[PDB]
Amino acid sequence: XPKTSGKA
Amino acid sequence: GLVPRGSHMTSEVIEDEKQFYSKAKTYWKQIPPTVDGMLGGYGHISSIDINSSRKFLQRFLREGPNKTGTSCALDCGAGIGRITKRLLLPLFREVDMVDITEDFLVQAKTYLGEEGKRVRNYFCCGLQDFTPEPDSYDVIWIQWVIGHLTDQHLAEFLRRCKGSLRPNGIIVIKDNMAQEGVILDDVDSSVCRDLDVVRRIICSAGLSLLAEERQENLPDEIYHVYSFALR
Ligand SMILES: Nc1ncnc2c1ncn2[C@@H]1O[C@H](CSCC[C@H](N)C(=O)O)[C@@H](O)[C@H]1O
Repeated sequence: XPKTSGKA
Repeated sequence: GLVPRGSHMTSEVIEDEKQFYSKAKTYWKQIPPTVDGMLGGYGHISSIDINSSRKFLQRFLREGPNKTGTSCALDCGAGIGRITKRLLLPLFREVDMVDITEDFLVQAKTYLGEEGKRVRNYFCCGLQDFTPEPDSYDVIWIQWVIGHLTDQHLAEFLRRCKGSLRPNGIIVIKDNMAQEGVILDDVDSSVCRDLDVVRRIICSAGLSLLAEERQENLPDEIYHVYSFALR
């Protein structure tokens, strides 16, 4: 699924 | 030293291939058979996704002297049929679905309703073990699932897909792309690859790029999403 790329 | 700034292939991030696949299968068994389940909490952007996909795909179906046909499409990693319902069934006379999770294919019969009678085959199979029939599909749609295959399996699967295309047929990959490298999600047991890695795999399958488009209007916090049309 679409999902967070997390911390920058 | 030997440790690079980042990884650029799945063999650098996958410790044990058998466990990579078995953990992923277990993960999906535990997900509710709903649109929000398919989209990992992003059910609210399903329409944004579908509408862009339709515009992307319609160019191949409606334009040019060598139009892509509308006889048969294959939905890969189809889940309950979110894409089959709103994108593919309204455009193709017949659709087949393939997914590793049988309970999603079972739910699909309910989810797809009356129009679901035009879903012909419900293949329960991992893509890594699946051979789409030669000369059979106008469009093979692969969305939000490529991260579940190793590089070797993905390359070979795409090669098998190529042989499955009917004249003027296309494969579409629509999936998460990492800004850089190859990133492991150890919760769902999948990877996210950057554009270069994906381009390399496409090339290795003997496929040519017809279009490449970044999905607009998605949530700010998520990986970028790209569509590739191939044949
Ligand atoms: N190795 C594999 N082979 C085939 N399907 C797989 C797979 N690993 C995970 N899947 C399936 O991939 C799907 C990801 S959820 C996305 C579903 C659909 N593509 C959509 O966008 O709505 C799940 O249905 C899961 O069962």
